[PDB]
Amino acid sequence: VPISPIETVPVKLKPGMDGPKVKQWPLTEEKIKALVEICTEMEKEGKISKIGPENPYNTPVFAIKKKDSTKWRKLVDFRELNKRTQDFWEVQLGIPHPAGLKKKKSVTVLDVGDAYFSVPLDEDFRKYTAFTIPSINNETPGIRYQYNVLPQGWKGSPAIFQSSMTKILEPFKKQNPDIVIYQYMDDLYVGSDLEIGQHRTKIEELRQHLLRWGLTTPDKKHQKEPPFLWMGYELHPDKWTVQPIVLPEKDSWTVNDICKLVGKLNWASQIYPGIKVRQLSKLLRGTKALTEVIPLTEEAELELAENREILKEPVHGVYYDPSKDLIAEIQKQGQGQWTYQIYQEPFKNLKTGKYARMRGAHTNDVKQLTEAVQKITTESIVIWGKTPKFKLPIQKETWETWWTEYWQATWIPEWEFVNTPPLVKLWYQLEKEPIVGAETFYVDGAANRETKLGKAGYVTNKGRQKVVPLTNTTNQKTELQAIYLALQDSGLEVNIVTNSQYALGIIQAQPDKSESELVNQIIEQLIKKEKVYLAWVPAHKGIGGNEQVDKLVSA
Amino acid sequence: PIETVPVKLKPGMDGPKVKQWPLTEEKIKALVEICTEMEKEGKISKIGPENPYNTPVFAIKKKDSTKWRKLVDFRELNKRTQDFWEVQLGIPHPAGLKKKKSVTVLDVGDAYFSVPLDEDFRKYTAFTIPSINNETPGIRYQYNVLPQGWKGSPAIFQSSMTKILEPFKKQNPDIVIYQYMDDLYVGSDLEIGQHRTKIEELRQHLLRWGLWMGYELHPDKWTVQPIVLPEKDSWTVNDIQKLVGKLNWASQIYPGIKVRQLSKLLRGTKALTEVIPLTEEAELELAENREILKEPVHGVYYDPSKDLIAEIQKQGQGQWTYQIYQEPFKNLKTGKYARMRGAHTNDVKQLTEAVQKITTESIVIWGKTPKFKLPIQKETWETWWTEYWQATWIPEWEFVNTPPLVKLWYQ
DNA sequence: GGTCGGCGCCCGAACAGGGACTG
DNA sequence: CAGTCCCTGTTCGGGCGCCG
Repeated sequence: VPISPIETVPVKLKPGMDGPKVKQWPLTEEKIKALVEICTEMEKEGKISKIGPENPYNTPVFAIKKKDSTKWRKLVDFRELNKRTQDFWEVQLGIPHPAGLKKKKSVTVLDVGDAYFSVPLDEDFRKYTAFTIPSINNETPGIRYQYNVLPQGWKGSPAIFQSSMTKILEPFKKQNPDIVIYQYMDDLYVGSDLEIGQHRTKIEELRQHLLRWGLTTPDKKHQKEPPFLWMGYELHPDKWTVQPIVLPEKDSWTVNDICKLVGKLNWASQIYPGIKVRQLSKLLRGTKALTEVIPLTEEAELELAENREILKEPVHGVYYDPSKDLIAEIQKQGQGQWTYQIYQEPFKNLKTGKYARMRGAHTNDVKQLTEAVQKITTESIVIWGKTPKFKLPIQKETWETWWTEYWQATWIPEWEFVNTPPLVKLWYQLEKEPIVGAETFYVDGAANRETKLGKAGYVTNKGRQKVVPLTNTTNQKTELQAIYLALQDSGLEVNIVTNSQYALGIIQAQPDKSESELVNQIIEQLIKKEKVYLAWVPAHKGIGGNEQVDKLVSA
Repeated sequence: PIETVPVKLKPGMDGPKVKQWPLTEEKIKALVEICTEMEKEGKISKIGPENPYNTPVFAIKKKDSTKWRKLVDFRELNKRTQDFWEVQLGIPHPAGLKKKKSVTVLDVGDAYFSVPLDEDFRKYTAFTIPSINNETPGIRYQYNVLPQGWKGSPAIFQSSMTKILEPFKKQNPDIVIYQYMDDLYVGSDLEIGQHRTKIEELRQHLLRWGLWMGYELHPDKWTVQPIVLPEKDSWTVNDIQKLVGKLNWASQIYPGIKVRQLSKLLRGTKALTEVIPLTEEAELELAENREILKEPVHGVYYDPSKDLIAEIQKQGQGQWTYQIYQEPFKNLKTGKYARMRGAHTNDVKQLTEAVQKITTESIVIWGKTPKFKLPIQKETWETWWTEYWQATWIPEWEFVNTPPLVKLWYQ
C-alpha cells in the first residue's frame, strides 16, 4: 500500500480495552450490491484492504441513499468502536454566518471530493476498523476489509479532517495573507479585493496546492459566477438570503411533526423577523409519544398562519461593513417572548433572532430584557467579534432606577432609548422609608406539615384585624397570603411588616409575572397602590403586633 | 539543556477539558501575534485533535498598560495538580509582608519561558485560539516551557529564583520578597522615594539573568469595616425594628448581643412612623451592644488547611462591602470599597475591580486566593468580566442571590 | 436509513442547596 | 440537635433544525 501525501494523526484506544467484535446485521439484497460495488472500487484505489483470520475484530456496516443521486454512501456502525477509542477535542467551535462576511471584489466556492477518503488513517489503528460484508447468500463467509482512510461514521473522522485540512492551507494562507478562506470541512469560500484577473490565478494556485496532497477540486463543484451556494445560503454581490425553507402542511399533526416545524421556524428566524413559536412549543409540553397525534390549539393555528405569512415575502440580509457601527434593536413581542434585529443601516438587517427563555418562577420585563441583551452580545462576538450598540424599548430613567436599586450586579452595554411601544417599565416601586399617616399592617402566616391547614392574617395600629383559614397549603403560601390580605384591605398607602424572608425576597425583586397565581394577585394589588413600604422583623422576638398576629395564626 | 522536573496530576483524575469561550477581535488579533511569536521562539508548538485536553485562553491589559498579555485559565489544571505545589515544592508565606509600609508587584512571568516543561505533562497545557465568525477551525497549541499562570511554574522555578534573589536578599535583609504565581511581591518600610529606587535595583538585578512592571500597595493603611449602629437622638418604631433586626443578625457573630429590653419597646401594635422614647434599660442595652461591636470576635484565627471564602455585598452609590472567612461568622477580615473605576455607571466593572483588590489583599496576608460568592447572575458575569480583568491570576467563584436582609455591613 | 462531529431551540427529569420547623 | 419539607435554580438527556 502506497504512502498518502498527508501526515497521519496517531490515534490510540482507551487504556485497557480491546477492539470491537460485533456480528454483522442482515442486509437487504439491494444494499449488498451497492456495498460490494463500492467496496470493490475502494480496494482498487488503496482505501480498503483485505484481511485474514489474524484480525479478530469486526463491526457492523450498512449503507444509505445519497440525496438527489443514484450513488450510495458507505457508513459503518462504529458505536462499539467509538466507546473504546480515545477522546478527541473537536476543532469546530461553531458555524460561520454570512452576516460576518465582508464585501469582496471576487468570490469563489469549491467542494473537494471523497474528502474523508483523501486523508489517511494511522497505520497502527487500521486493525480496529475491521468489518464484514455479508454476501447474497447467508452461508457465504463474506469478505472482511479494514479502512485505510477516515471511515465515514467514525467519531474521529471529522476531527482529524478539519485539522489536517488547516495544516495544508497554512502554507498558502502564509504566502497569500490578503486572501480570505472560510474553511468549513470540505467547502472553501475564497474571496479577495484583488482584481478579477489575478483572482483566477490564485484560485488555480490553490487548486494545484491542494492537488499536491491528493485533494481534488472538481470543476463540477467549481463556482465562479454569483449567486453562490454556500452553507445553505445564496450569496449575491450586495445581499444574501437563506435557501428556500419548506414547512410541512400536515392536516393531522403529530408530536414529531411539531418538532420539524419548530426546528425550521427557529432556522428561519435568523433573517425572517417576527417568528413566534410560543404557542407551538406549548404543544410539546408534558407529551410522551413522539407520535401521539396532537390537535392544534386556536392560539397555535393563529401563530402558524402568521408565520406562514412571513415566509411568503422575500427577505434578504446584507454583509458586515467594519467602517460603520453595529446596531441591535429589541422589541417585546409577547409575554415571555422577544425579538431583535442586527443592522448597520436602517432596515438593512444583517440578521434577526428571538429570545424567549423563562428563567425562574418570578421575573419581570427588565430581567428578561437584560437576559436578551446578553444573548445578543455573545452571539455578536461570535460572528463579528464586537458588541453592538443597542436600541432598547426602556426609558433611560427606568433602567437607571432599576440597576441602581437592585441588589445583584447588573449592567447593559452602550445603548440608547427607542420609543417603540410596548415600553418596558417597572410596574410598582416599594418605598424606602415608612409612609406617614398610612395604616401599618403586621402580617404573619403559618401552616401544619401534617394537616396541610393554616391561618393567615394581620393586626393593624388602627385596630383592624383579620384571620382566614386555609386548606391544603404550606408555611410559605400562608406568609404570602397574609401579605395579599393586607394589600386588599388597605388604602392607597400601606405599611406592611412581616417576618417572612421568603415572601420579602420575591416582592423586592419587583416581578411583573410569576408561575404562582398568588404572586400574580399580589402583583396586581401592588400596581393599584400609590405607596407601599415593606419591612422585615425577626419572628418569635415579641416585636410589636408581629407576636400578636403570630399567636393568632399559630394553628 | 536543562533537566525537566517530572510532574504528575493528582491520583485518579484526568486533565482539564474546558471549552473555549468566544473572544473579541482585539483579543484574537493579540493572541495570534503573541502565539506565532512564541511558536517562533519555540515556547509553544501546534498540536492536533488527538489531544483531548483544552484550557480557555484570552488576553488582558494591566492597569495603565498598552501592551496585550496572554492569559490562560488554568484554574481547572491547577485544581488537578494541587498536591505538587503544596506538598513537594511549597513556598513559605512571610507574615511580615502585610506589615510593610509599601509593597510593589512585579510580573516575572517572562522568566518561566526559560525552563523546559516535562514532556509527559505538555499534553495538559493545551489550548485553542478561536476565529471570528468561525472562519477557520480552532488553531491549537501546547506549551513547551513553563506556562504563565500555572501553579506548578513558580514551584519548579523556586530553586532557580532563590539563587537569583540571594545576592539581593543579602545586601537588603530587612526587605521581604514573596512569590505567588507570575507575580513577585516586594515590601519594605523604606520611604516612598528610596523604596522605588530599590525596586529599580532589583529590576536591573533580574534583567541580567534573563527577564518589568509596577503596582504599589500600602498594607499598613488597610482598614476594616466594623458593624456600626446609628446615633439617632429620636427613634421611631421603624428605627427600632430595623435596629433589633440588625442586632439579631449580628448576634450570630457576637454572642453577647441582647435585644430583650429593645423588644420590650415593641410590644404594642404601633405605627411605624410613631416616635418611641428609649427606656433606661434600653439605652443601656444599646450602649452595651455598641461596645461589643468594638471588641474583636472570640476564637477567630487563620487556618492554613482551610480554604478562604469571600462574600461581597453591593451597597449602592459605588459602595461595596466584603468579608473574608473560613468558617461562617468567623470573619478573618471585613472591609468596604468605594469610588472604584466604573462607579455610578458599571456594576460589573466595580465587581471586577473589587475581586482583584480582595484577591490581592488575600495574597499579601495569607498567600491564598479565596473562592468568591459573587452577587450577580451567572450569565451576566460570564459575559463581561473578561472586559475588565487586569490581573495575571484568576480566583474561583460561585454565584449567589441573597435578597437584602437588613443592612448588616453598611449604615 | 437508524454513521460521525459541530452549533442552535425546547422540554422534562435528575441533581443540589438553602431556609423554616420539627424531631 | 439532625431530620424532613418546601421552594427554587441548575444541569443534563433527547427530540428536531442546519451544515459538512
